[PDB]
Amino acid sequence: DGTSVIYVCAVIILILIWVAIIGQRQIWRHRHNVARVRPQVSLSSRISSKKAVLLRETQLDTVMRLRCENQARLTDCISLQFHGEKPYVHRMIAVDEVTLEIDGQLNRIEGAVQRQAGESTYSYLKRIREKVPSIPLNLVHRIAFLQESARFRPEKFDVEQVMELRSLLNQFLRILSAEYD
Amino acid sequence: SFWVTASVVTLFLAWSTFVVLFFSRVSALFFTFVIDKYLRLSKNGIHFKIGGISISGLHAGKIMFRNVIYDNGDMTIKVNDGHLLFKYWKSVEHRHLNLSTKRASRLHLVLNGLHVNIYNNLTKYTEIARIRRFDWFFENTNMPSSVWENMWNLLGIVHIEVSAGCILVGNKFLPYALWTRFENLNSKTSVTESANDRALLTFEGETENVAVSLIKNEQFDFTAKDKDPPRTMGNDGCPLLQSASLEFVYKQDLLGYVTDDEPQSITLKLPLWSSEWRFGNNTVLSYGPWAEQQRFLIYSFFYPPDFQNSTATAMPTRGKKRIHVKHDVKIILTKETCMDIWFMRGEQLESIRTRCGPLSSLDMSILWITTEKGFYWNMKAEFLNFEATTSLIFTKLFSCKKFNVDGSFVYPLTWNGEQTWTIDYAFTKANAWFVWDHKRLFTDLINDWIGDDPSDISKFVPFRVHNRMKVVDGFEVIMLLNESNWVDTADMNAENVEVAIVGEKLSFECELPFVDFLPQTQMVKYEMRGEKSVAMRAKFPPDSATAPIRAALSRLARCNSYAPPSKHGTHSLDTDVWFELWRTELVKMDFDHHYRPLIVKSNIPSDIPFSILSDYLPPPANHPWDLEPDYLGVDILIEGSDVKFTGLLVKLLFELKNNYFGWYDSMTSVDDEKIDDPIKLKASFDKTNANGMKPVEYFRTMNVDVTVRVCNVRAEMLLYSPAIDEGAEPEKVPVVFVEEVAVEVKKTKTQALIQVGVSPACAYLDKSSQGSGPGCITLSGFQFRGHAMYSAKEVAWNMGLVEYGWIMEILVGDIAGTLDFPAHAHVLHQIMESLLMFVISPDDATKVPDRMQFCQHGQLIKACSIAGKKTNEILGPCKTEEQMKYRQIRISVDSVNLTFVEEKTILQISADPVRVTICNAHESRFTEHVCIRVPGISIRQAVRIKEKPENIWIEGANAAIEGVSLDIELPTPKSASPTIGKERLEFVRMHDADTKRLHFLWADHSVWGCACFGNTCFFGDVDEIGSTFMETLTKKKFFVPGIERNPEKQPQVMQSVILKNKPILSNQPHMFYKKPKLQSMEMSSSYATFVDNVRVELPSAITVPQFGEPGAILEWCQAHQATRIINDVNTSGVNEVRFLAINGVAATSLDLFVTPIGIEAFERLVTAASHSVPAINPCILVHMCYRDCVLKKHRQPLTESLFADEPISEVDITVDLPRVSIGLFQCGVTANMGLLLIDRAFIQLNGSAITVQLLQLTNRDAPRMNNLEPRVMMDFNVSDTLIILERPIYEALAPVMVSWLSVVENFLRTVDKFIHTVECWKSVAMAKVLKLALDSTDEKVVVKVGKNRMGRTRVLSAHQASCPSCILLKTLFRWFAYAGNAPGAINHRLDIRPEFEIEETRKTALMALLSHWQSDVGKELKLVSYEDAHRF
Ligand SMILES: CCCCCCCC/C=C/CCCCCCCC(=O)OC[C@H](COP(=O)(O)OCCN)OC(=O)CCCCCCC/C=C/CCCCCCCC
Ligand SMILES: CCCCCCCC/C=C\CCCCCCCC(=O)OC[C@H](COP(=O)(O)OCCN)OC(=O)CCCCCCC/C=C/CCCCCCCC
Ligand SMILES: CCCCCCCC/C=C\CCCCCCCC(=O)OC[C@H](COP(=O)(O)OCCN)OC(=O)CCCCCCC/C=C\CCCCCCCC
Ligand SMILES: CCCCCCCCCCCCCCCC
Repeated sequence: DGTSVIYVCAVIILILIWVAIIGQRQIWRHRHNVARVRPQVSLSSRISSKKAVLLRETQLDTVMRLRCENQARLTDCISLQFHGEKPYVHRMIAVDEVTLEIDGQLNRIEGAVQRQAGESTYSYLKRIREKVPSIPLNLVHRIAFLQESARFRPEKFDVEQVMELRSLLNQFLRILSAEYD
Repeated sequence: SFWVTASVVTLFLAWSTFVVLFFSRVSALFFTFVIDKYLRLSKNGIHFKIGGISISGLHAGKIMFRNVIYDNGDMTIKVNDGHLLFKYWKSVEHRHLNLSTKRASRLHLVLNGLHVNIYNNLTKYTEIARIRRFDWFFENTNMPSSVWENMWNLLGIVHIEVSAGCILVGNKFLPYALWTRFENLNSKTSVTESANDRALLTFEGETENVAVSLIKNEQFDFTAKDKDPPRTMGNDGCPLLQSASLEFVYKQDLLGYVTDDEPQSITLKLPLWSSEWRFGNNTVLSYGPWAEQQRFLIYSFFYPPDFQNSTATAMPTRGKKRIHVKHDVKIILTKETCMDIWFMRGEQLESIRTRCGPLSSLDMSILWITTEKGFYWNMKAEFLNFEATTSLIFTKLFSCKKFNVDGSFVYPLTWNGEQTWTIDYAFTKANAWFVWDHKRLFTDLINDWIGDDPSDISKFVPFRVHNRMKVVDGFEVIMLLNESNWVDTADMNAENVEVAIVGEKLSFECELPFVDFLPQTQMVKYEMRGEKSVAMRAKFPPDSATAPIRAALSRLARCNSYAPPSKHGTHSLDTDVWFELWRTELVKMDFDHHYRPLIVKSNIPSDIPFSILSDYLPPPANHPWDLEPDYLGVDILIEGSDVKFTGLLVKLLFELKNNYFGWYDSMTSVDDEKIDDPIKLKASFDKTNANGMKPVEYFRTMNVDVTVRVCNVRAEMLLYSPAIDEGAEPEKVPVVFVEEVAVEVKKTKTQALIQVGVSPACAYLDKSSQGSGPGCITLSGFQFRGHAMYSAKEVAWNMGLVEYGWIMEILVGDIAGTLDFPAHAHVLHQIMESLLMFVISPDDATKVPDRMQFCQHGQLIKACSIAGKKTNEILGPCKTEEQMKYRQIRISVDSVNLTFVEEKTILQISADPVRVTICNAHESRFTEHVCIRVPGISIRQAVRIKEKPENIWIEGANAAIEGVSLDIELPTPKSASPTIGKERLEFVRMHDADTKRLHFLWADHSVWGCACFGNTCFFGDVDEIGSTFMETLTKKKFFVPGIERNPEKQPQVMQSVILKNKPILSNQPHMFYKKPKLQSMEMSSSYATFVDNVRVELPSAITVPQFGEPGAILEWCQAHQATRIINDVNTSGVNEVRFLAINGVAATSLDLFVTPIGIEAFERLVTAASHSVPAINPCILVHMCYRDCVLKKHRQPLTESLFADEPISEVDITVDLPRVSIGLFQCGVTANMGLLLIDRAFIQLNGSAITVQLLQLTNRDAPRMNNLEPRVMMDFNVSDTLIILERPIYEALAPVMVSWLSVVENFLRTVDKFIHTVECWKSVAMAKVLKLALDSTDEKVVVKVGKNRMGRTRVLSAHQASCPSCILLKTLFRWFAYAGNAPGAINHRLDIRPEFEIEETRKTALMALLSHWQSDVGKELKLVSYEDAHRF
């Protein structure tokens, strides 16, 4: 009877196929131990869809842009109730003075805007001076140095430096408003 | 046909395999499509996908699944496979959920291969964008009680099982990701009854493995700024908290609603929210500064600062849902746990590896709300059996039986507000090892931890740290005080000289007020107290040639201590090896540190071009001396003390200064210092001193004002106390009582002012067995002043300082003493012997490490670059500052009145102000000079005649030497170049032009000056005291305390240089330890009628001084003054009738009066000397023999190989001899006196008139008291004398000769008897000790102890290893120290046999004992070379 031979051949080949597939799957499962194999930080290593990976990469880029743009405003109404008398209040005033006097004033249609990445007072003032060459090169350098000395440098920063920075900012704004009526 | 059945079977195979192994994929596709559509996941930006699921097992509650992925924009949750069982066959116990009863686990979840990857925190960043109106960011991202109760009743216990799981924290913008992994997580989530809340959710479970680490992000663009981790475990990255098991219990109240009228309380009915973590075996728990930087980066990303001033949270009111108040964390270490701190110093991996015992817990309460004070979080760590070790060559750091930390950290509302850290440290029975390398290591660790990021005002947050360290139940600090800071790194039997400070309570407080942004100066104050039963113990290597001597001295000294021994310490309780020499009840040390913070100005993020940036910035300093120095105020007080004084105290103080505040701050193992090429020697030295890698402000100097005050010091002058006589009280160790010792050091940039002030000091000497009485010595005061002059010319910045002038001034007050003879003379002799032996320590002296042999230029003795410039070489040998500096010592002793009292004789030695000066650049000569100025010293003697109820004393003899003014010019030191004088002159005038403090170099005088005179700057521009120092004509005491109120004029004697217009000594009450509970009457009368009678007034009653109130030591000194010998005018007698290069006057005059009774009294003294000889300890004899060996440098005939050195010329003397006036007298029943007068002589060699006259007290009857007795002369004269050697009457004269010659013969016989007595005693006692040591089986008494690994580093190591007569003596020291029969020599013992009187037998006994000892000695005897000539 050939039917019995066909049946037994089918049974043995089916069992062999099943055991081979399940053994390969079991080997794969055993090898992929998540407590032994070091993972990858890449999002594409866990998410197969390219659209979701791209969306999350864009969200991470937006978060990094926010981190760059997230700058503390030291000169604040309730932050001056604190400090106020402490010796470092003057540099706190100075670091925000440049921002308030320039960005808060030059936030118009034709005014320049500080870049979100690589935010530099020196580079921003250079960009402004490129459009408006009336401002001397000494003015921008001195203003940038005053703000940088307030922010980072151990040299004595006091009311005199704050007054100098305010006078230079007033001169800069006066010339820039003369050039921008 | 076969084709049809083949097609059918192929279809069977395909369909069956697909439906049994691949239908899950299509079912998962369908369910993935359905789920995100029905709940709108894709619309809400959620990526969801299922790679496999089963539908046929629903009627068994089983739902298999595979490749389940869930991403919501913040974290990715991925599961490789698993199954979800709902065991519906388990009956529901109740209609409604009863939280108070047990429920079956109807829900069972198994997850295989769980991934959780947290890469973003969109909520906080969206909140920040909303609060800052960043509209651009907000658009680019493109973004029920009944049911709860029924579901929790239906599910019962949620059994969640995770075979393997990993948690990854990080994204593409973080350099490193936090990888947390575990295995075999079995957990049971349950809901139970909760007080004040809806329900309590508990998440218990265990994990059979857990590990956390920081792994490298592959997407990151690492630059040179990024720093690699100190250590990695292969691909796992930097480890953190490895463990073998973890048991976790997470509890969280499910919040309800407020029912009371008042809002939710902050302290009452708090919702429960806790977390418990119990760790098993193999917990390693590493960390470090690099891990801290990575933690800061990851946390700052995932928890960004909004820079918003917070507000006190509004507590929910009635009817509103409650909120969580705080979270409690409890971490328990159930086994022994390691806790390591790893950091990098250059290219070497350093570590602080600690350990804690089982059941060491960490508690952590974190407030989850904000109040009007902001928010805070607590911490309570407890480490049992906490043991710490370092990575240095000396790895021992710390150990205690319990360590408790209580930290409270408060954050105010404003993000910029001042934080407050309050940390309390508590130790129980803690012992520590302190080396200066530990301070260097911890400073490097702290600097690495802080980092190199620049300070930003927009990121600056002020904060104070309140540190309070407490040690209870005993503390112990061990300091390694090996000479030249050698260390033995052997784990066992470390042969290190160690000093341990022990006590009951130790305190340490330190506030860190970092409340200013880049302040010009930062001030930090430290306090440290040892508060009860404080002691100082000293240990020496067992075979160091100091330990046996010290142990013998301690065993044999008969000292009574007022301070009970301290039971504290852990490694210093072995009294046989540890010597407890100091005992006090309080030691407080205060530190006041003012410093300019070291800002790395190269890290300032300046976008301005450097060309114009330098214009605005101030010019940088070219030299470290151009900077304003830092400040450090040190204030140490020792409240009281009971001291076992010895020279080892001085030695240990010197080693402390060298190893902790001197050039030798760095340890050196005794196994590494093997370098012979100076080129590579300099290279290794250069690498450690990386001057080019540091800014100029790193080498900023520091002004230090040290004030050390030691109060109420009772010191035991340890010696070999004599033998005990049965009928007499044992003679104890002499005791010195000092009320206060004040030490002030004022070190500035260019000079240091060392000033030591001592109050009046007593010395009570115990009454001897002879019976004369107790002795006393009184010192009115002592002051030391040292002016060190500094310069930085041609000095390496690592040293940054060379000393070219060193002026010292010793001022000794009035010395008054009343000592008995010969006991107290012997006491002084052996006190000086032990003191000098221990201070010098010739066999204990060690070679300086080659890398530590600094020069005048800050480089090494060998391979010095500046000397290389001379003779045009790369490197040459410079010379040390000791050989080149100008040193000058001024010594002044206001007075000296010592009386030696015998039964029938006293001998008073009185002196005038004595000045001694040592000047190595005296006048124009730059060689060692000694100047002696003794205006007068007299010796008087009184002989007691007791034929009356009142004592009768006569001036038997007199002496007087006046006008001694000698200038000694010692030759140049041997092995010194011929041009040392020129080199020293150039060195001195090079490092002086900037200051001109040594005025004698710039004076325009033909004859230069010295600090011998006032031609130097000494504590001021004008040296007032030094101007008239050598002017002894006025005879004016120099120790007169006073206050000088001119800041430019130098301060007077006993006037603090730290304070202003204040004496260095303050009379303040302090703690002290109380006491625990001739032979013929006719001849003597005949001499009394002629010789001047005197009254002797001894001190009234020498008692034991007690400190009591301030000034009581002064009162004891004032009561026991010097003995007075008062002359009587009515009994005045015949004592007065009379008629290399060395320069100066030997003496102005030399008086001498002698009578036969005076020589009789000298005989009395000599006889008393010999009587006390058998009562002397043989140990002092062993000590003196050993002193001979060591002072000879062990120059045996066997050790002559080591001595191959290979004044000798130009010795000239020009001195003036005194006018000698000798007056003799002799009376016998009648009075004959002979007067000798030698006029002044001079040596170039001449003489002068000599008059010898023999008078005769013959009355005015035969051709004011004795008005009838003139003097009739028999004269004899010599006109002059020049020696040039350059390289009846009988009847009256007979009684004179037969008396003077008889007395002289008796004196000479007595002297010979004393000499032979001493020799016989020496031989007999040495033989006795040798025999007793030979017949001893005690383990400690042995020829050689240990391996003597430290002996290789000692000078004269080869010599002492081949003084076999000195190794044997060291064994004898060990016999005195440890043998049980050693107290067999504390008996007053004469010769055991009458045979020992004969010389030959007593010498042969000693020779035979030496022969017996030779075989035992020779086993370890290391012979230098070989002497076969002596062997035969
Ligand atoms: C290193 C090995 C890892 C071991 C992990 C140790 C413990 C870590 C775990 C903590 C598990 C978190 C418990 C579940 C969250 C608490 C439930 C919750 O609060 O949901 C909100 C809501 C209301 O609660 P409130 O407290 O009032 O809300 C305040 C703010 N939410 O809760 C509910 O209404 C439903 C209550 C049940 C929901 C909880 C889910 C039940 C099962 C949880 C098991 C978690 C499995 C994860 C373990 C896998 C291994 C990592
Ligand atoms: C009070 C109870 C008994 C105490 C028991 C321990 C005895 C320890 C004894 C003597 C040493 C104590 C002095 C400790 C600080 C030394 C002061 C000092 O030199 O600081 C200088 C240093 C820089 O010097 P250098 O690096 O060498 O370079 C300068 C030019 N070459 O400047 C500073 O940092 C200021 C130092 C701050 C003072 C605070 C130190 C507090 C003392 C700590 C001692 C540690 C022992 C405590 C362990 C006990 C545990 C059971
Ligand atoms: C019961 C135990 C305590 C009893 C023991 C009493 C000891 C006997 C008495 C007094 C000790 C002698 C006082 C020594 C004072 C130290 C003076 C000193 O060395 O200052 C110099 C030095 C300045 O030179 P540099 O810093 O290297 O150069 C900087 C250039 N930019 O000053 C310093 O460095 C810091 C000063 C710290 C000194 C504090 C330690 C004082 C020493 C001992 C006091 C306590 C003794 C207990 C330990 C005894 C162990 C032998
Ligand atoms: C170096 C001479 C030491 C002995 C001189 C000082 C001791 C004075 C007292 C005399 C009695 C001691 C007898 C000899 C003891 C070694």
